[PDB]
This record gives sequence, C-alpha cells and structure tokens, in this order.
Amino acid sequence: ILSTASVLAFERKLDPSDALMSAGAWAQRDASQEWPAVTVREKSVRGTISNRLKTKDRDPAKLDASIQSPNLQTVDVANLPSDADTLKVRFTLRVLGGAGTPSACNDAAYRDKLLQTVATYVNDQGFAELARRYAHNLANARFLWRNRVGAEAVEVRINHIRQGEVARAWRFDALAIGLRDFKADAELDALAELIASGLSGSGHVLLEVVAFARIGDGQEVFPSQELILDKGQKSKTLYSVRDAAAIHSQKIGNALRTIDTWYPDEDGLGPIAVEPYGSVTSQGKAYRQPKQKLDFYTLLDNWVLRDEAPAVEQQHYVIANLIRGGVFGEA
Amino acid sequence: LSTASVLAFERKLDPSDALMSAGAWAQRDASQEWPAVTVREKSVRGTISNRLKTKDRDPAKLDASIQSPNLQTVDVANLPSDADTLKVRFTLRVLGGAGTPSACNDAAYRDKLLQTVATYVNDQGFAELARRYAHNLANARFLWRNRVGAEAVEVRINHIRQGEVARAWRFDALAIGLRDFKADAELDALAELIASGLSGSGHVLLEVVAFARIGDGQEVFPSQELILKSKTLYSVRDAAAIHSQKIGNALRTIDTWYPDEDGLGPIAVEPYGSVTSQGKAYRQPKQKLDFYTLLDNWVLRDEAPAVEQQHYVIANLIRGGVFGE
Amino acid sequence: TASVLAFERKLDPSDALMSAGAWAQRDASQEWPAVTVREKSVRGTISNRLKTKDRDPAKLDASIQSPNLQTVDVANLPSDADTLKVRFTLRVLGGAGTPSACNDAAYRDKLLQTVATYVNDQGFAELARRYAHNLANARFLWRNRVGAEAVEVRINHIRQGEVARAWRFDALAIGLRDFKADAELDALAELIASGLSGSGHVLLEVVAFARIGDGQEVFPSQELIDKKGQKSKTLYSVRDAAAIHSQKIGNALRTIDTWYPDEDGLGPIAVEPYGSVTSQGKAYRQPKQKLDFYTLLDNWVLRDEAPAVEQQHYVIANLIRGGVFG
Amino acid sequence: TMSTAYIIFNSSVAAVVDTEIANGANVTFSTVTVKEEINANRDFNLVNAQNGKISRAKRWGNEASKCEYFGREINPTEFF
Amino acid sequence: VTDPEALLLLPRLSIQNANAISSPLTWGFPSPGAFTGFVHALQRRVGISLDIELDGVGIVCHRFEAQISQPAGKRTKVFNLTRNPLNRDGSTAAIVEEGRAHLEVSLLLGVHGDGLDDHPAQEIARQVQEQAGAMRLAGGSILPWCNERFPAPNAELLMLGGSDEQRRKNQRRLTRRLLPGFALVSREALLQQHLETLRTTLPEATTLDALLDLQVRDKPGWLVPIPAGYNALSPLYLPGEVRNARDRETPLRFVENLFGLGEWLSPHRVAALSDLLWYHHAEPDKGLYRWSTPRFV
Amino acid sequence: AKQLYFPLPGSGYHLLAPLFPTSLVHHVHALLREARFGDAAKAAREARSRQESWPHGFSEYPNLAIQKFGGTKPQNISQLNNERRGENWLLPSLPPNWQRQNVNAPMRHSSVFEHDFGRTPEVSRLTRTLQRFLAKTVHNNLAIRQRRAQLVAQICDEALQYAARLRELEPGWSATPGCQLHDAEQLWLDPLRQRRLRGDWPAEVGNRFANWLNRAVEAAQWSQELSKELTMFKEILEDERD
RNA sequence: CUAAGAAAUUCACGGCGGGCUUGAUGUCCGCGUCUACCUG
Repeated sequence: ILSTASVLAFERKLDPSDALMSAGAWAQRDASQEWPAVTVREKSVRGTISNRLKTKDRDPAKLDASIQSPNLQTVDVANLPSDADTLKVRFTLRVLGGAGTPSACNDAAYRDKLLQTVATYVNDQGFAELARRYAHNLANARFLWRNRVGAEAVEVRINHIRQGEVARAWRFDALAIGLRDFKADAELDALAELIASGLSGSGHVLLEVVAFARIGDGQEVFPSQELILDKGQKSKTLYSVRDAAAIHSQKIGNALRTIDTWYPDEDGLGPIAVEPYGSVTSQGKAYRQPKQKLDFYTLLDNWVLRDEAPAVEQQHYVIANLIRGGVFGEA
Repeated sequence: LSTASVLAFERKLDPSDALMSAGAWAQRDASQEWPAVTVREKSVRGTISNRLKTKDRDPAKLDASIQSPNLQTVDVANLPSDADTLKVRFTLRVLGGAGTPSACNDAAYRDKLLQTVATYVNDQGFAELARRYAHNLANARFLWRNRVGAEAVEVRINHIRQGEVARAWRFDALAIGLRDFKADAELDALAELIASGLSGSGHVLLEVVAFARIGDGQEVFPSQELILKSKTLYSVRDAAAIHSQKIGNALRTIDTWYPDEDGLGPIAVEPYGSVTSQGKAYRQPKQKLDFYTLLDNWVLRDEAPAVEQQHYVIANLIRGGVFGE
Repeated sequence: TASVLAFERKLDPSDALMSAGAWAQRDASQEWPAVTVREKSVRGTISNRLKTKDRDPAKLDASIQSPNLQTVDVANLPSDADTLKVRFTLRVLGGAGTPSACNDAAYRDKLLQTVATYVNDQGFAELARRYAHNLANARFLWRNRVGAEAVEVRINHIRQGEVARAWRFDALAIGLRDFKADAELDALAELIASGLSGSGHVLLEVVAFARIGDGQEVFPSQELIDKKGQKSKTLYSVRDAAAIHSQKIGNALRTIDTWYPDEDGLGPIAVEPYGSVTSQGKAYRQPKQKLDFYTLLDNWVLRDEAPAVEQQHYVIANLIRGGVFG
Repeated sequence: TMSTAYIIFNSSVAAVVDTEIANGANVTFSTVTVKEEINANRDFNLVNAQNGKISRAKRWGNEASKCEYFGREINPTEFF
Repeated sequence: VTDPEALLLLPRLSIQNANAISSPLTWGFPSPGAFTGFVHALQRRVGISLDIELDGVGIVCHRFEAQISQPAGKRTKVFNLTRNPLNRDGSTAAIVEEGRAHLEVSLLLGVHGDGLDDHPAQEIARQVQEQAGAMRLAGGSILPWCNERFPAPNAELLMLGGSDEQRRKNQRRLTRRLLPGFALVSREALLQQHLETLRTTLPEATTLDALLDLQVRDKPGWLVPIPAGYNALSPLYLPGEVRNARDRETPLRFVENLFGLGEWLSPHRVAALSDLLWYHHAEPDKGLYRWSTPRFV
Repeated sequence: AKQLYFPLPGSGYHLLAPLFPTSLVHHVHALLREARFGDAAKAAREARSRQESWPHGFSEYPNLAIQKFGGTKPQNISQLNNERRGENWLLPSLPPNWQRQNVNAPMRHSSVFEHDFGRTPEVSRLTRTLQRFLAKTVHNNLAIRQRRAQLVAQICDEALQYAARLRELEPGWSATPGCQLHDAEQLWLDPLRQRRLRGDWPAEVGNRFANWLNRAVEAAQWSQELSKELTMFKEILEDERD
C-alpha cells in the first residue's frame, strides 16, 4: 500500500567547517598564512530610549525622566587592526555524497522506493543543475553575510586539497559575479562538475575556501552572536573559537543553499534558502505555503507514493531539500 | 530438563572508553601527545520544518508560528583548525571461557549447557567468530559516523603483554571493506590471537588506535547523552569520547545469517536482531530463527541447529546478558 | 538454648577503597588518586523473553520504536594507569566461643566447656589456614580478579603506628579452590590464630594490586534503590571513591566450607546456617539433612554427641561469623 | 512539569532558560532550549504532562519545585 | 551527677557502618544513649583493672555522611539497603531495612578514679584507647589507622592540675586539636520555657518541639530533636519470671521513648569542658530514665 | 526481641524493652502531612511573597526521610493504611558540617584575596540574616543587640572552623600566585610548617574585621559589642598560634 | 554492657538526525595622599 514513513531522517551532505577571520593588507594576499586573528574584545556603550511608546504612557514628565537614567550595556565588538584593511575568512567544505540513502526509516518498501526514485533522478539528469548553483554560492561570497555589503573588492579563492597538497586552484571575484543571476563561466563549470562528482559519489571532495573582503583600515567586521542566558550586565556576545572571531558552521552553509528560485510569486526577488515549507525569517513570511501544492512534503508524498513526478524545476528542489538533511517523520 | 529461573552471562570482548584527539597526518610513531578534542557550547537557531498534522495547514497560522523562533544551545566537537587527523584510542580486553554462566539454578541445566558449548568448541574452534571479530577492527567500524567520507582511515593494533607491546599491526580500513569478509595473510594472525583469547588459552588485551583523516577544522562526533542545553556530549576528563558500549555495538556486527536476505550486510548480534536505526526486527520469534528458541531447542530437546546458527547462538553468549524468565 | 543466643562477629573487615596507578610503580602506592564514579547514559533495546500472548510481529516492532533510556554509572581507571589498588583494613577480635546473649548460664558454661575442649587439642590452625588462603588469593577482589594478568596482594601486620611484618603473595600461582601448604601462609595463619585464640585485637591492613589494563572497567559494589528517568545501577562511594561494601568482603573471607554432602569438587561456599548460596539458589545442609548447623549445636552441647571434625570446623566457623538464634 | 496559569489554549511548549528579544517588538522574551509538552486542552492549570505526570493532583501539588509558571509569554499557547 | 577529675580524650574514632535511625522519629546523628552506654561498657571491660570510674561523655562529630538518595523525585530521601541471604527454600527474604552512617567522632570521657597516681598519666590512656579499638559503639565497627601522619596519639588532661589560668590554658591546649567538629549538648531548659509561651493554642509537647524547627522566623542556633531516654509504662517484673530476656538477673519494664531537644555548639563558645559530659539521671520511683548534661549553661 | 538495660545510680541494671509506639507516630504523621499539602499549604502558599492569607504560615520541612516496611506485603503489621506501605516519616537530627566542602583553599580573590571573604553557604546565610537585627533596635536592646551580638559571635566563631577545616587540608599553603591576598594573613587562616618565620601573624584578623564586620555588616552594638567580640576572637587566635 | 548482636543486590545495552539569533547606541565632571626611620 506504501503508506508514509512514520520516522524518517537524513544525514546531511555538504558540511562546512567553522569560519575563521584573519586580517591583513591587500598586497600581501598570496602569502597570507600567518595573518593574525581578528580578536574579540569588550567595549562599553550607553544607549537611550528608542522604542515605540504606547498611547497611554506618553506623559511628558516621564519620558525625560526615563532618559535621564540611560541603560549602560557592555557590548562585545570586533574591529580590524588599524594598520590592516583586508578581512580574510577561511573555512573548509567537504562533499559527502550518496544523497538518497536515509538514516532511520521504518518501512523497507518506503526506503527501497525512495532510493529507486532518487536513482531515477540521478540517472536521467546529473547533479549538474544542483551543482552549478552551489558553485555560485561559493563564488559570489554570500557566506560573508554582512561583511559583503560595501566591500571594495571581494576576491574568493578555492583549492582542491586531495592529499595534503592542492590539486587544482581557483580564484574568482565576487562582485563580477552578481548576487541574483546564475551565469555560466568557464571556471564555474570545472568547479560545478567537481561538486557534481562529489555528490554523486565518484570520489572524495574537500575544498579549502578563503574569501578576502576589502573593508578598510580599522573598520568593523561582523561575526555571529551567541546566547546571553542568565547586576553584571552584558549584551551581544560574539562567538570565537580560540579567541579568533568566527561565523557559525550553520550560518555559513546557510548561504551555501540559498538556491531556491522555483517558488510561487517569484517577482525577481532573488533566491531563498531551501527549506521544507520554504521560508525565510528576514522576510517575515513563509513561501511554499502548504495550501499551495508546491510544498516539500506534499511534493515527496506525490512522488514516492503515487509516482506523480512533478516538473524538473521541482525535482531540483526536492533533492536539494534531501541534501540539507533534517527530520521528516510524524514527530 | 527445563530451563532455569535465573541465568546470566558476563560479557567478554570488553572494550574501554574510546578517547579522541587530533593532529596532523604524516605523523607516524610520534602521536602520543596530541591535544584532546574538547567539546564546547555553540548557539543555534533554525526555524520550524517538521511535519504538520493537517490542523495548522492554513496560511493564517504558519506565518505566526514562523515568527516564534526556537533558540537552542547545542554542543559540538571540531578538530583544531590546523589539524586534519582524528585519533581514537581504546583498549579491548578479551577474557575467554565463553560457556560458563555466572549464575544458574539447576545444575543439571548448567552442566548440559557446558556440555553443548564444549562439544561446539572442540568440534570447531572460535575461528569463525574470530575472523568476524577481526573485521570490526580491520575496517574501523567503531568509528561510527566519523568514518563515512574520510580520506584514509588507518588502524594500528598493539597487543600488550607486559607494559610493552608484543605484536604490532598496520591496516588500511578502506581496502578492507565494510561488506565482504576477506581472508588476508595478516588478519588470520589477529584472528587466531583472539581465538586463543576466547578459548581460555591465555589472556589478550589490545590497544587499538584509529586515524581518520577527516578535514582541518571539520566536525567529528562523540556519543551523545541524555537531557536531564539541548544536545550534550560525552566528556571523560574534558575530552570528547565515544561511549564504551557503542564501541561494543560496533564490535559485534558479525551477524550475516538473517532469515530475511543476505544482500543487506551484517548487523549487531542481538536475541531478536533488532537494529534501532532501521526500526525493524530481524529474527522474529514468529519465525524459528531467533536466539530464545535456538537455546532451548538445542539444550533441552537437543536437536542441533545448522552450522551457521551455531555461530550466532554462541556469539549471543559472548555479548552476555540475562535470560530465562 | 533457653530463649536467645547470639554471637557478635569476629574477623571484622572494613570498606575497600580504590586507586589507580601504573605497574612497576606499585611501591609508592600512597599518593595514587581515587577511582571516582562518573556517569553515562545508555539506550537499550528489548532483550527479555515475552509471553505467548505476546511475540506478534506488530507489537514487537512497535516496542523497538521506543527503546528504554537509562542512566547507569561506571568507574574506569584513568587512561594511563592500568593497575587497580584496592585497600582494606581487617581486624580480628579473639574470644571466639564466648557469646553475648544467654539467659540460661548453664548452657553458657557448657558451651564454654565445648569450645574449650575444641580449642585445646587442636588450635585454630585449620580455620586459620583457610582464612589466610582467602587473603592470599584475592577472593575479596570479586569480579575484578578475573582476566587480570598478575594480581599481587600485600599484607601488613600493624600493632602500633609501626608495621610489624609485611608479606607479599602472588594470587595467580596460588589456586582459587585448593588449600596447600606454604612457608609463609602457615606463619600468617599462626598469627591470625593467635589473634583468634587470645584476647586483644590483631590487626591487618591488606592492599591488592591488579593489572587489568589501560582505562578498563572496574566493578565496585552496587546499591539498591516512576519510569521516566530511572537511574539504575548506582555504585557505592565513600569520600568520593568507588568502594566495595563491607559485607561483600565478608562473603569472600569466609569462603571456607568444603565439607558439603552434595558436592565436594565444585569448591568452597561461604558458611551459613542452612548453608545457602545466593547465586546457586539451592541451600545445602538442609534441616532435613542432619548436617545442619543448628542440629549440630544441640547434638554437640546438649546431648553431647561429638560430630566429625569437619562438622566441628564448620560449626565453630559459623560461630566465628556470628549470628542470632532463638 | 509545572502548574501554569488559566490558559486553555493547546499543547503548550515550555522552558526555564529565557532570553529577551528586542528585534520584532510584538513578541517579548523568546524562550531558549525549549521542550515540548501536551495537556491536550485539559480543564485546569496543573496539567502539563511531559512524560510522567498526568493524574494525581496531590502529587502535582507536591511537585512544586519548578512550578507556578506565569504563562504570559510570546504566545497564549506558549508558556514560561 | 558529681564532678569529673580527669578529661580522658580519645583522639579520632573513625566509625564504619553505624546506626542512623536511633528512634521512631529521628534519622540523624545516633542516639547519645549509645554514647552513654558505650563508656559504661568500656568501664566494665577496663575500669575495674586500672581502678577508675567513668560517667560522662562528650561528642564532637568530626564528620557525618549518611547513605541516602532520591530516585528523581521528592526532596525526601530513601535509605540504603543490604542484600540478605536466602531462606531454607532458597527463594527470597522478607527484607527489613534500616539506615546507615559513616560518622567520625572523637569522644572525651570523664574519670573519677583514684588510680591516677600509681599508674602514669599516659599508660592509662594508652590502655583505654587500645581497648576501645576492639569494640562497637553504635552498631558499627571502629576502624584502625592508615599509613600517614598520626594524630592517633590521644591525650589525658587533669582539670584539677594548675590554677584557673592554667586550667583555661590547658583547656585551649586541648581544644586546639578538637576544633573542626561540632559538640552536641542537651537543651532541656528552653523547652519548659517555650511551653508556656506556646500554651495558648495547644500544650502537647511534641507539637512544641515540632514547630521549634519547622518573613521567616528566627532560630537562635541549630536546634535539633533527639531522644532523651525512656518513659516506663509497665511495672517492675521479677528477675526470673519473664520469658525471652537477655538475662534472668534484672527486672524488666516496658518503655516508650522520651523526645527532647539539643544543640550543636562549637567547642569554643562553651564555658568550660565539664559542661558537656553526658551522665544519665535514672530515677526508678515509678519514674523513667533520662540521660542529660547537667551544668549545661 | 530487642531490649537494653541501663545502669542504676550506684546499683545494678534495669532491663528496658523499647517497643514500637503507634499512637504517637500517627499524630505526627497527621500534623506533618497537612503542612506538606492541605489547606495551609495550597491556600496561603505565597503567604510571605505576594500578600496571601495573613493569619497563616509557611511551615517549611527540610531534610525529611522515609522508611518502608517490606513493600507489597501489608498484612503482618497492625494498624493498616492503604497509603502506608511503609510510609512513616522521619524528622532530621543531623549534626552540621555534613557536606565537607572546605577542601581547596585556592588563590582566588574572594576568600584568597580577602581574608574576610567567607564564600560559604552557612556564612552567606548568617551574613544575609543579620539585616533583621541590624535595624533601629532602640526599643529592642536585647533583640537588635543581644541576638545581634550572639549572631556576631556565631559569625566570628564560624571563621575558626572555616580556617582550621583546612588545618590538615595540605602539607602547607606554599608560595603560589593569587594567594598573596591570603599571604597578608598567611598565619591564622593558613598552614603550619619568632614572629614571621617562627611565628604567625595575629593581627590580620584585625584587618579583615573592617572588611567583614564593617564592610558587609543605633551605634553602640555596631562598634562596642562587635569590637569586644573581635577582641575575644583575636585573643583566641593569638593564644593558639604560639 | 550501646533500638547491641545478622546479612553479597547482580548480569546486558547505538541517543540520533536538522538548524541565520539578528538592528541601534555619548559614560559623564570634580580631586593634596601626607609625616618619620641605623638593615651588622
């Protein structure tokens, strides 16, 4: 009868390492192994009251009294060294492969039909359409999340470390490659076939990614925050691995899989991140609404159960949602 | 005549904890002081993507629930950012004297049981269980999730007799497959060593180390603990460590004698062969191929099972356990 | 035999603390750190028998979808040190036959007469020869004995802050179920027999090293104790170190009885009125049999039939372990 | 595992570790490392029922170690 | 009831597996009736030979660890259990439990004997302490010594020696080794003062004691409920008419407990060290039995 | 059975048979179960936090114990109760210091940089509880002064236990970092192993008195009785170390 | 003469897959540390 699997979860592919942030001068790019680390340090601030007060408590004698006592926070920040201008971000990405084989299913016929459908998908077309888009989000350095805007020239640079040595190197320039269109270059197809053979499974792929962003002398980089769970106050603690400021290994990699252009009301508003009920919090709302039939769950249950194969512009989405992993069972 | 009211078997093949560390490749015979891979907190928020029970399948509520975030504070274990090798070191103690239970009630049960086990042992040795307990150390199947997607896994096995070594073994855990049980000119020596270690003809204790060339700054995986944070890891003395019995569960994956199908590879020897991952239970008691109806149909009614199932019914005893309710 | 008669125990042991140090460094065994009780948590499947109303293939697979979650404790050697040091202080008391419960006083003095005519013709040197064997081979090392490469036990006589005489055995060449002669065990047995006969305590401090292996498991004694958390297998810790219980040493000192009617090739069993094994279940020396302790008391002191010398050894060892009889 | 306020909303969610959000000023105090719960629209406040405590209101009133959660939080369903 | 003459002190009495229940109502420190009877047993085993007389004890309780756990539930505690041997059938046993404790005390006794001149003042403490390392004192054994530094030497002070400044100097010269414990003394005074203050609602004495330990109010120290002896309800018997007694020389009276309250002082803020020697007032005139500390304040 | 005997005043012994009381364990069971859960517990639960029923109390119940009677065999004993399967409570009578925490004695800043830091649970409770007696006790000279003087004496006497508890805690607090703040008072609350090398420093408690009793703590008992108790503590600290 | 006397709880175990924590901020202003001293 092939009912839906009660418990189903998937191991991910495309793992990113943790991101490291170093600092230096732009002319010393090609010898930047021993650049010092962008350290985190504490500073103090002093705010005011800048929130929308309600209609009741808009008394004149209370607002000046509330701002007479300000709120003295203690913020952590990260600045580049005052003699350095170029921010170096280094992280390594490994490509696992075997995207169909799940982690913990229940029915054997569900698992076998799932692997059969995924084998048909890899048989008719390659992963080439789902690898000319991951290679873009390595090229135009979206993984620099807020450090990208207002940068002078963003040179990203990617190596193939098969052994301890490098196999074949690549340099791009992340502003020649736009943040919206997916072009077709001669050195985004030697990279895309590499991630294609890594995801299909015909080898092992480990990629070293460094990204130099030109921000300026003494400027302010942005690493990712943490939690301030439970006076001695503090706010906005950044995340540093061994006192070197760091982007998380899921904020990086979240920019690896903003691939999804195939979704309704697409008004040229750019790709979003792939998700079941494909949603972004920054836009507030959730696209791929389940009342539409262009979801993920009701796209898998109409392809592994009733075999109604959707358009190839959604089979590029379902497989990519399988590549990020996740839980998919009736929890 | 009957079975016992209590019956227990202490385990053999006792493994240690498995300690983790990291460093660089191309450092052979100098890998005694590598710093331990420490765990650390790390915050993570990622929004709702489980299934829905066709009750909140309405756009009026999904946008409301997508704005209620789900901040968690998981742990993680990464290698040092210049270190692309994970070393797991653990010590395995093979006791021997397989048949003798630690407790019983009827002695007429117990000597019959020892008679059956001794007829098995002098009939055919422990060699077929030994050649299968070696290939869960030749290919490092104890590196559970840290094995998949690795450049070159290599295990080195040192048999200790006094504080010094006695014999040294270099393997290569990818040429030795995860599926087929080969016959090499050096796996037979480790095989017959654990054969002599299980037959009570000595006492063997091995220090086994595993090098997994994961990737610099990449992620490795320890065993995960209970909750009373939202993902706790196992730290022995502020060092990440796989569990002991998890190494045990990887060590006794020798069972390739299902009722079902030989085309899916081995699993871990249980009474009811019940892999919790795949969620199904091979060797169902409705079939006559489990352990509990292969014991009392061998030692009470005294019909022998086939020569394959004898290996499984002994290997279920080497894991020990409690029987006979 | 009038109403109540009870015997305060002799051969009183103490707790056994643990430590973990290397080999060929066991001489310096005073600063070795403890072996503490860390915890872990395990996810178990189902491995018990089921009923005939059970074992349908639907309810079974629905059971392994919800495995049990339990948080056991464990104790390991630290991953550099392979040898386990267990340490315990045994004192004897002496004055074996004298009880402290009697409302008869004509039973008491004839009991004194019977134990006096037992101790005068033959001393304690047969029970002492087995009480020394139960410290020579480390029976008190209950589960940690098996599989070790070389157990080595050390015994110090102490009378003041000085040590008096120090022994050094080897609990592997010494068998576990035999009782042989030895040029030092006879002297140790004579010391503990001199402690048992006369008054005033004769004290002993015994350590024992076991070469288990690097970071292996040890087994201290457990402790007896809403199916949600279910912390099972709680070990025993005193001053934050894994300790074997006192009674767990007591059941390994008095493994001396090798005069059973049922089996004499199995080995010794701890002494007991209605002489019973908790592991083997069945109670040897049944009251229907005439080889019971409580029959052998009244036959030896009331009707005054002297039994065989083996049963005399058994009843006087039972008096050494103490008890209470009505 | 608590005795909340009088909200009869749905199968609530609860945690004890609480951070304060500032961005998005219609929701305050977003909850951290949160755990699921089900009362399945029960009548009174005490019904929390994580895994073990459903009935036995006397034992629930005994279970006052981590109780009296206010409930006024990011959502009428979601509790403290 | 009379004055002591020599404060014989035992240096460090490590105890293993002693009792913890000690009444139908408490569970804490063992009943100091055991410490009362322990020195009478000590005098009965020694004090006739060395010609002395012992009456009072103090307690210091260097440490105390019980054996309790909580099975992921209430803040009330369950106890330790001991595995019992099998019966004649070899199946199970009707197990009855009791608490345990690893307590570590060092008592100080009180000597009245004339035998301090013929025997030297260190032999009489080298024999008594050597005897009491072979006897039980609450239901647990007394442990010997390890191989480290040795506070196992005791002392033997005479309060009659020296003047008042010399008495208050050797008192500190004794208390300097006794400091990290907590001496425990009777507190029979304030109960029969707190009674009439609490006499408006209910005069039941157990209610007065039960709310002397249960904004919040104030406790003027560390109050504690203890047994304080036995009230008798049955009359005297004959020495040789009762069945199932420990002997047949003494009469018998059935008794119930008598609960009072004590105090866990520090050794410093006591007046002197003749104030905490636990005697036992024992009026039998259709009465009761107690054990207290007179000159308590 | 289980019977004792006690010595007479100058005579032999009297045998006593201590039985199990029942009518005086059920009364404390009733008077203790209701304060755990009942009218006084459920209603006026918040009686001292948010203005509940004023004529009631809180009725705390620390460190209780429980004791079973065999479990699932309720026919042997008498006076049965279906809730009582061995459900008789036990009040605590524990001697204090039953945790044994004062082990490390490190080179910190609270108790290692300042002598009168006293970062302990009981010391912190005694420090927090002296505010009710540290008020204007003009008409409470025995209340804000006598109880305050007794609590000051108790907080002073607890320092001897907080120091001598590490009196055998090591072979000696040697030359190390961070403990130089405790090195200013490295005689009294410090190891043993002539005024500096052959003597201890019996004046650093006078320096710690301003930090503890002045910094953390009417004007008579705040300086006169506290000064006299500090002088007694200084005399006690000086009479021992030499 | 001690609510004294008496006591083995044991065996075996897969926690496990997934994730964006974001945005902004003025810490201000005033100040006397003095007096002495034998290291052989």
